[PDB]
Amino acid sequence: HMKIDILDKGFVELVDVMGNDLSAVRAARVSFEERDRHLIEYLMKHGHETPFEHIVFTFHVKAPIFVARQWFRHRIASYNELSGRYYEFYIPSPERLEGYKTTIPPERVTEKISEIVDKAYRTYLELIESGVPREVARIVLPLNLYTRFFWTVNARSLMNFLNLKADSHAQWEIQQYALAIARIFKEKCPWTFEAFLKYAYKGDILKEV
Amino acid sequence: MKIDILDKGFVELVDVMGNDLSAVRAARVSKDEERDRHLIEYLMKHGHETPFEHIVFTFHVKAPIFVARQWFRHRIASYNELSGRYSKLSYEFYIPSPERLEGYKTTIPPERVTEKISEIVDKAYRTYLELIESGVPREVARIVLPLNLYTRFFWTVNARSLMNFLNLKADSHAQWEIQQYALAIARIFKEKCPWTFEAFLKYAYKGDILKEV
Amino acid sequence: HHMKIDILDKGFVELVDVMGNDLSAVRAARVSFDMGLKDEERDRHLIEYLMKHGHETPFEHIVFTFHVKAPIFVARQWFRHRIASYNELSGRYSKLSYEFYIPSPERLEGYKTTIPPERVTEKISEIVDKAYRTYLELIESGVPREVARIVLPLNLYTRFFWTVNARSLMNFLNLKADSHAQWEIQQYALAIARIFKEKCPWTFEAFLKYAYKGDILK
Amino acid sequence: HMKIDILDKGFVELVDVMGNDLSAVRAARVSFDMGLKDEERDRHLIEYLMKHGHETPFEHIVFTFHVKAPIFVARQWFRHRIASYNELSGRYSKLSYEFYIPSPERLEGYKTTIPPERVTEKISEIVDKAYRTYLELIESGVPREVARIVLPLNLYTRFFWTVNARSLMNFLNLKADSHAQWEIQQYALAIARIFKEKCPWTFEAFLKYAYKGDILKEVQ
Ligand SMILES: Cc1cc2c(cc1C)N(C[C@H](O)[C@H](O)[C@H](O)COP(=O)(O)OP(=O)(O)OC[C@H]1O[C@@H](n3cnc4c(N)ncnc43)[C@H](O)[C@@H]1O)c1[nH]c(=O)[nH]c(=O)c1N2
Ligand SMILES: Cc1cc2c(cc1C)N(C[C@H](O)[C@H](O)[C@H](O)COP(=O)(O)OP(=O)(O)OC[C@H]1O[C@@H](n3cnc4c(N)ncnc43)[C@H](O)[C@@H]1O)c1[nH]c(=O)[nH]c(=O)c1N2
Ligand SMILES: Cc1cc2c(cc1C)N(C[C@H](O)[C@H](O)[C@H](O)COP(=O)(O)OP(=O)(O)OC[C@H]1O[C@@H](n3cnc4c(N)ncnc43)[C@H](O)[C@@H]1O)c1[nH]c(=O)[nH]c(=O)c1N2
Ligand SMILES: Cc1cc2c(cc1C)N(C[C@H](O)[C@H](O)[C@H](O)COP(=O)(O)OP(=O)(O)OC[C@H]1O[C@@H](n3cnc4c(N)ncnc43)[C@H](O)[C@@H]1O)c1[nH]c(=O)[nH]c(=O)c1N2
Ligand SMILES: O=c1ccn([C@H]2C[C@H](O)[C@@H](COP(=O)(O)O)O2)c(=O)[nH]1
Ligand SMILES: O=c1ccn([C@H]2C[C@H](O)[C@@H](COP(=O)(O)O)O2)c(=O)[nH]1
Ligand SMILES: O=c1ccn([C@H]2C[C@H](O)[C@@H](COP(=O)(O)O)O2)c(=O)[nH]1
Ligand SMILES: O=c1ccn([C@H]2C[C@H](O)[C@@H](COP(=O)(O)O)O2)c(=O)[nH]1
Repeated sequence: HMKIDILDKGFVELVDVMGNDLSAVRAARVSFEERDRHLIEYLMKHGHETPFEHIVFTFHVKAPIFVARQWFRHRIASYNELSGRYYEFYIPSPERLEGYKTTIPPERVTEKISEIVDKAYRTYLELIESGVPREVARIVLPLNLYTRFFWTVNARSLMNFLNLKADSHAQWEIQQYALAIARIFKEKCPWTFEAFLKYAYKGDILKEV
Repeated sequence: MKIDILDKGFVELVDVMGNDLSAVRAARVSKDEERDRHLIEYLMKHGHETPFEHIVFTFHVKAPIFVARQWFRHRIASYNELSGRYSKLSYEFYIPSPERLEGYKTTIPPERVTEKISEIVDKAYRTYLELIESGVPREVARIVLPLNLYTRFFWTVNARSLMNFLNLKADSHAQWEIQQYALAIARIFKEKCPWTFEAFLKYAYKGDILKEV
Repeated sequence: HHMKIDILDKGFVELVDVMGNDLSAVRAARVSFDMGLKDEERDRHLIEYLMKHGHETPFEHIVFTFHVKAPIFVARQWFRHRIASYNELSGRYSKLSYEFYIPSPERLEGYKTTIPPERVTEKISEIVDKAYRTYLELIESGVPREVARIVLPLNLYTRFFWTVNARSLMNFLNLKADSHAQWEIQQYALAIARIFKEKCPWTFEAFLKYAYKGDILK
Repeated sequence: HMKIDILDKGFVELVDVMGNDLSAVRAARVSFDMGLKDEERDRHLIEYLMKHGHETPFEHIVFTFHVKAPIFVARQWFRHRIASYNELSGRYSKLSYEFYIPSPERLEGYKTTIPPERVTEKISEIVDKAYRTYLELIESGVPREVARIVLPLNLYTRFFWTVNARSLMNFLNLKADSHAQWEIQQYALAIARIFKEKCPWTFEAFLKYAYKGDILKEVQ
């Protein structure tokens, strides 16, 4: 029952979850509450990370392909994505360029991106209408095309994701997705998430937001 | 759901995320029973196995170390095991019963084999306890303990990699001892994912024993 | 070790390094029985034996590094193979060259199309040209590259290194060297198989005969 | 082949290796649409990658080792899943009379109410007994896979290990560390020594910036 909107048309939604902070506690003890919290912080502070592999999430994510390509680099997880063989685009708002000294107003940049999207999309449609197969015609669509996928990932792998994506060195667009993931993660695994931030999280932005 | 295995072993279900429909939701990126089972068979038939990765199990398993070592070779999974260095170890060992060996032509009664194995276990254990009480640390004293010592672990595994495990272990070329664990894993799996299990047996299962049970 | 195969108009697969060979698998399998290498007949026989019974772990000790140039829509299909290592050209950090996969008119064989295949090719070029010049002007106005590149189409060429062991490479071939896979990636898979054949003749023959699931490699 | 003896009958032996320090430089440079530069430039990128946590470029360096080690050691080792293993089988082979017998020096450091050499002989006695029983079981037609269960955890096994440099570093972090059992520390020292020999720059940079363990910053 948890969806977060990201960018102009994207989202992250929680599809399912196995376990909670106690799943990592059982695993670390190999047995089927102030003590439990303490073991959580204890595991986290000593980098005993494998217990956290026994908490698992499945997300449904709508994201632009350029964001998805960074995301899918995370190999310790499962993905199923929408197929372009078998249509909406991320248009940055003007604010995206604030802090940059551009020769053309931020609003004009937005418009040019939006113009290319429009032109590429119409080329695609015309190709399809010509009888060009989809797998060929879609190649003209830009990297800001929205795709969707299911992402299944354990809490350990998700921490690693947060380390590298919830960080000002990461592209701002994916950091937004990472913040949504962290928020869901915090909801479901408050003890682990709190210990993670305190002892093991390597990025900067979840300390600031 | 807990199943006894061998003399002191068990496979116990701790948790599961999803069911056959999780694999359907994922293949479609989004319930109609006949259509959804059909998709299941279609995925399994054409080897499109990633959707089954979105079903996941956690088990708690108690097994002898010679069995755990065969098990732990399956890398696409998560493990937490008892140590070893940090616990005093229980007097628990797999001693095969005479039925394990009847069938084999042996020059001594099957029962005397049981007795011989028991005797050595008992001696190893005594040595261990002696070294323990003498101050030798556990991590050193336990090296005298035989491979039939029972250990316990938590095993977290998705339905795709579990199917791989069943391919390899639910099979008469695998050691009899681990076959028995696989039969219990197959039962829990069938109970939680009947459609995936049936489609697996029908289309992708490479072993021999699961279609006998 | 070095090989290079050109693919599509401007792509390639280049072999950068390799560890091991058919005998690497033979040795690793042999340790099971407390044995090492034997002789050519027996060792070749063993490779086939391993392949027939699906004993795939010994082939993990054969390892390749490729340097691949490919359009993003192909790279995206390729990078779904998780049991492997990648490093790729960055659109955030580098300024991208004008290189796009333009399909030739023949790519449309057996399709009845409304406009001549040549027009499709030229329509694809036009949109590409337009998207690219927009990217350049965004870059020139001080737009960061990571934003500017979002207007670039899926047929932009990217480059990457791919390190992959023989087992995982066989898994790749089963799925990509197959007529249900998109033609463009089938072409890269053919190049991959060709290099694999060259460096591991026995494994490769054995794979084709006993295990390979696709159709295009026959 | 680089082969280093460990414990009383143990060894770690380099079988093969793909790539070198410059393999990581090449992989990293592709991000900036670049290749190799020169000596002092490329060594500095190695340091830079390690200092900032860019680990993936080190995946393109790969090693194969042949390791002989006690089963209690292999069991800890094999927990490292991002690697490839093939091991001697007690199902398919008649096992050799080779067991790890700790030297008396393994025990000083600890107060014991029996002398360390007594500990050493108590271990041998149990090994001898178990091994003789094993042979007797085999001799009676007890199949190997069953007979071997009486053999103690200190039995030597052998395996091939193929592992990339990033995952080798993870291994050094965990096993070349005083918290790991002394026996496996010793293997991890040999591993480190071969690593260092093949990839001197990656290795120095790893010690300087990324290595979490304690012992490799003191054992040469
Ligand atoms: C013709 C055609 C058409 C499509 C697709 C492929 C092909 C060939 N795919 C891709 C497919 O779903 C899959 O993502 C890739 O083929 C990757 O294959 P593996 O997972 O086998 O390789 P990968 O290298 O990921 O795995 C290699 C082997 O490791 C194992 N493995 C690795 N990680 C694992 C894990 N976490 N759990 C369990 N086992 C694991 C598996 O046993 C696998 O055989 C797809 N995808 C999609 O999302 N949507 C689509 O519409 C399509 N369409
Ligand atoms: C001193 C000491 C003491 C102990 C243990 C280790 C050490 C060093 N361990 C072992 C520990 O729990 C762990 O299993 C091993 O260190 C394997 O380590 P990695 O998973 O980091 O390596 P591995 O090669 O398995 O993985 C390496 C890297 O890949 C990632 N990764 C790989 N597979 C993954 C997956 N499926 N999910 C998420 N991320 C994944 C991780 O990010 C990790 O950094 C243990 N174990 C135990 O069970 N009981 C015990 O009592 C002890 N005691
Ligand atoms: C800010 C920023 C900037 C960039 C990049 C990331 C970030 C955050 N990256 C991506 C990076 O190189 C990498 O692909 C992803 O971060 C995935 O990281 P992991 O391998 O940690 O996750 P993944 O989920 O793949 O693995 C998690 C853990 O498992 C282990 N592991 C898994 N598989 C392994 C294997 N085969 N070998 C060894 N260890 C393994 C690692 O120990 C890791 O800690 C990149 N990439 C790029 O190619 N070019 C670029 O220019 C950039 N730029
Ligand atoms: C009857 C019998 C007899 C034996 C053995 C097994 C069985 C069933 N084995 C074990 C066998 O070699 C192997 O270790 C296990 O079957 C684990 O198999 P997977 O690699 O499929 O599981 P795992 O979970 O390791 O892999 C799951 C899937 O992921 C893929 N994958 C994961 N990691 C990969 C990687 N790094 N590279 C490429 N692909 C990867 C594979 O495609 C695989 O299907 C063995 N072993 C041995 O050493 N000596 C022996 O003598 C024997 N004897
Ligand atoms: O042969 C294929 C075809 C698609 N995929 C993957 C790549 C993407 O993550 C999705 C959708 O790819 P598409 O090319 O749009 O059909 O599936 C693949 O891995 N291999
Ligand atoms: O049937 C087998 C035999 C061996 N293995 C693996 C487990 C160990 O790492 C080695 C040796 O196991 P063994 O039970 O000794 O045959 O190979 C296995 O997974 N399955
Ligand atoms: O120091 C250690 C101790 C245990 N492990 C792993 C190996 C086994 O699965 C368990 C228990 O090992 P033990 O040596 O019994 O403490 O944890 C490890 O990787 N490193
Ligand atoms: O910040 C980044 C940059 C690149 N990557 C990965 C994702 C792609 O495979 C390549 C190219 O990414 P790019 O967004 O073009 O910089 O590197 C990433 O994961 N995170």
